[PDB]
Amino acid sequence: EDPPACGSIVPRREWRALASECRERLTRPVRYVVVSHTAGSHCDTPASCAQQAQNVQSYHVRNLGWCDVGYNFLIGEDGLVYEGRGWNIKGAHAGPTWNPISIGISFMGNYMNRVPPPRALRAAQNLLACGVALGALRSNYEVKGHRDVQPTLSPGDRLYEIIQTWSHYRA
Amino acid sequence: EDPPACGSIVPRREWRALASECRERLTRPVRYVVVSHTAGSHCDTPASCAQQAQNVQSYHVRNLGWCDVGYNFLIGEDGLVYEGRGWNIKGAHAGPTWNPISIGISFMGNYMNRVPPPRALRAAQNLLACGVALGALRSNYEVKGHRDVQPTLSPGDRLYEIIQTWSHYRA
Amino acid sequence: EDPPACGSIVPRREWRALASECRERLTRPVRYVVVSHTAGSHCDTPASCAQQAQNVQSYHVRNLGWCDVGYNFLIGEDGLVYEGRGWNIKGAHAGPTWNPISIGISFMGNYMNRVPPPRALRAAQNLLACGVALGALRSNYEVKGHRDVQPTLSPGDRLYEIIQTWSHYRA
Amino acid sequence: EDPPACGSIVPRREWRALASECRERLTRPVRYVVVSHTAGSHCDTPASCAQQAQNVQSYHVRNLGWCDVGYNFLIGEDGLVYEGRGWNIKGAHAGPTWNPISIGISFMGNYMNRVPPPRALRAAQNLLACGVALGALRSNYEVKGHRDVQPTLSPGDRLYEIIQTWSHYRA
Repeated sequence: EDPPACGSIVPRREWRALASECRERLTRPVRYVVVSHTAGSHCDTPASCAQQAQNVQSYHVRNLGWCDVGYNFLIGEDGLVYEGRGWNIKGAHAGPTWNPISIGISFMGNYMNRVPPPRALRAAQNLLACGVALGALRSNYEVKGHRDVQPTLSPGDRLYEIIQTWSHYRA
Repeated sequence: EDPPACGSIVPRREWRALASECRERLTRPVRYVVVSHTAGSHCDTPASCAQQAQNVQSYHVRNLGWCDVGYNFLIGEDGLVYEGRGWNIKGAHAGPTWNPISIGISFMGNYMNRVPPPRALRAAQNLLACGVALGALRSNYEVKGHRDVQPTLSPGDRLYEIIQTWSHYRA
Repeated sequence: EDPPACGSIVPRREWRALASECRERLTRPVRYVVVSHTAGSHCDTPASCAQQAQNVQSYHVRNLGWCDVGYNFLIGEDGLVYEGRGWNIKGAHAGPTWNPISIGISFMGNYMNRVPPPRALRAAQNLLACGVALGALRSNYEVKGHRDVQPTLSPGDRLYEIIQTWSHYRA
Repeated sequence: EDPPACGSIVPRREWRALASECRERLTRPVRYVVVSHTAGSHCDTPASCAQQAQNVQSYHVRNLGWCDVGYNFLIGEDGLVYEGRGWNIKGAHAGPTWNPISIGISFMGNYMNRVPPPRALRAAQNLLACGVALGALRSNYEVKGHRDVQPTLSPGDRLYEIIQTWSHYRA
């Protein structure tokens, strides 16, 4: 089996992440990717973004009692991918119907009136292409916006427009 | 346009780079990758690193006279790769013996008494692997240290020690 | 609110199918029905027709990597109806435009030089009445030929001839 | 060596095509090429083919109400390449997933039990060289059978067996 030095993700340890108690796997290859946002403080530095991730995982563990941060991955306006649950474990990011079959990634911000910087869309887009290459994702994987699978605004109105334009995007 | 660009590289125009005037082309697949260190000021933020890449090109274009920034790629401590001359255009980073057979990648800063963060060591690593997929780099690519090819202290005592522990590092 | 009862359909489990990974839904009542043929070999027994169904689903999920068999239902020469993606989940049988607004039933076999046996027709025709009886289909639904909506020989010459004589068919 | 380097193609005006109303463009260099086969009747005189290609266009534009013939290029047995949607306009020949990332070439006629003549095959392979040479095709582009991305017999058993021998074919 083949494993291609792919991507650059800030590992848990690095953004100071807690230990995951999360133990439910996803069958490879996941067919869906659901893009969302934290609707909270946005960070533009590697340091402040590490903090932002820590803040999201915290609010998810200490307050929602989830086994870990909800998302499989997080994306910084700093232009970095943040390791959340990962490619192999189940996320708690979008309904029991969708969590067992999708990869949830969410830009750390509020994109109702703002747009994620170009560097962050590249992070995301690559993080994804990786997954395919790594075989975690199907090559014909489908990208959906949070609001396409739950009654919400996530991934924010502006980011949502942006992801419509993606080739792997399915309504 | 697809997705972006493996290695999530920051395009020239994104760091407000003056257009290159370079024409000499590299004969891919390239064999060498010469790691250096700008020798100048170090930045730790996307914004502060675009200003730094823009600064180096300056010295290379306005002052030294070259058609563009020396190195093919610059790596920021912001953990983001900045595209200089890219994968095809010959570099002006490691002399006339080496410039036509290697990718010159420079770390933004003086790595004599400190070392670049993992986030950049990561970014760099990816870049090379992304280079292989692109076919610009022959996968049995050897990685040399600036000081290994031309009398100089670059890429810094403490950076240089790291480079040697790289699987593809040779001398 | 009735109950008709007209589901003389072989359930996925009976023809032992892989689980559908498809989740996209058709709004009911659906207005159009598109008849296609598998173009494949023909089966004339619940035992083979069950095999056939496994195989068709197999060609779509394994070699094409599709969420699940393309059709919503499949007619066999065994005179039975096999449940494809059913009445509610949108199929992948007639392209981007008709898929979201039509049920696609498909005959298992190749009708360029054959007509499906009377019972295959009966199974089909009644299947629709059934779909109108539950309200899946609109009481005044229009029937198209696979080749009528997209370039193909489907549903085969002889069978095409027949469905044009059909009541609900439309130019 | 020298741009055109290639292409002996019958333009539209020549075979009297209708004006293309299509606008959705393709991104070069294109990575994939899907090989199809009209499956209708075959030709073999610049006159019978110029006629042939037109019937086909008519059909896709009239009966299915499209912008312009589905294919990008059609291959006659006269040994000529009839210009379809071209190298830059997205085709309508392989489903939502591959149309915007592939170029569709179709052999005029049905090749299930028969194979196109030496010349037919040269025109097409030549056409592909042409494509790479003009930068319309990624240099190490891949070739897919139609039945390899869509549920179909296209491009016939014999033609398929043949394209499965090519240097650019991928499972």
